[PDB]
Amino acid sequence: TVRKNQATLTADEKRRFVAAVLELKRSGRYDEFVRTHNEFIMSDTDSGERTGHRSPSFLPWHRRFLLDFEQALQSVDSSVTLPYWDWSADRTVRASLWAPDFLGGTGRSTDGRVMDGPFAASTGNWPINVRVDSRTYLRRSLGGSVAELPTRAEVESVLAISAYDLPPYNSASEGFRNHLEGWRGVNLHNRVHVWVGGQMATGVSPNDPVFWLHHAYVDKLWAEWQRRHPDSAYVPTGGTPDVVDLNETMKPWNTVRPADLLDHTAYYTFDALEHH
Amino acid sequence: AAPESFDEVYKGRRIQGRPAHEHGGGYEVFVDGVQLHVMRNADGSWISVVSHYDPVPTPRAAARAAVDELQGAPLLPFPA
Ligand SMILES: [Cu+2]
Ligand SMILES: [Cu+2]
Ligand SMILES: [Cu+2]
Ligand SMILES: [Cu+2]
Repeated sequence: TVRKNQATLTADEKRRFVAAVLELKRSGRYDEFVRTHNEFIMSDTDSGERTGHRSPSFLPWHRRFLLDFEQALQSVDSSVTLPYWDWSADRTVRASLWAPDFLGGTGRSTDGRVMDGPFAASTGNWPINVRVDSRTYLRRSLGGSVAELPTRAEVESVLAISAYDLPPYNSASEGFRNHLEGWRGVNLHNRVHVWVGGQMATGVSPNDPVFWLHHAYVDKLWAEWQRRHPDSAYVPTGGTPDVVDLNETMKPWNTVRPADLLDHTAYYTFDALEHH
Repeated sequence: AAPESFDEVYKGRRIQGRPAHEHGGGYEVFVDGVQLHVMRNADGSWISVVSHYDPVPTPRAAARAAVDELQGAPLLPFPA
């Protein structure tokens, strides 16, 4: 399974990815990923139990969540893998990601409604069901709520941080995980959510298919951090209240630990990953 | 200490806040009587589920960001 930069997909690969995503939606399987995600967004807290977000297990949790989704896509078309969006490189509304043959573009100015591409509400193929804002169409405002996506220099400054995470293991932490997540510092992953806008700015962000491509690139940046820091590893490593330690199992699966997810190559490789 | 309560009409929507599937949960916000899930971050900023990735300083600011997000639309209640 090779996860490819979205910018590099062939037209056949874009077609097959879109068709597989639309079939998971039609069959009812897609929306349960959205619902699981929002339940962890609302439950992960800085002063209580935290698993999917604002915590060291943000990275392995999303790695397993994306693997579950990729496996669902491969049950519809075994050739499909999750592409990744390098938003430090493909940083304008003109990127091919946002063309009508892939994810469609930004929302129109009055209501945020996406008007083109396969996920536009007018197609009848992308109802927004699991939602908090009651409107039922995909919305985006690319660049509307924050001026710029992160740059490669900003990504490199976060990749240089040697500690994986640090006490208190939450949104106040220094260290790599929280700078990648974006609650402190120049802000990588959270700012991308804000830049897309629409459902991507909410706890039901997996309503936009770009969610998966954003997280596939966040996941690639974890793999890049590990190659840069082969001497550094997941923390904490035992007996931490409310935080998933290295060898502790993680909800909702309960049958997998961060330790089982550190090495992505057990599951997929990237088109390119520079080596250490 | 919890933030103070508030009650105003913001952009034609009634927003209310008060000290009190999702977390437990020390402050409640409502938009036209529908409860909006909100959360406080360790640095004292706030977010809501409809503007989750963009911290703002106060629960009233989170309620106002939700009204801005909704563009007039009703809020749906959250599970539980
Ligand atoms: Cu998430
Ligand atoms: Cu995310
Ligand atoms: Cu070396
Ligand atoms: Cu809650």
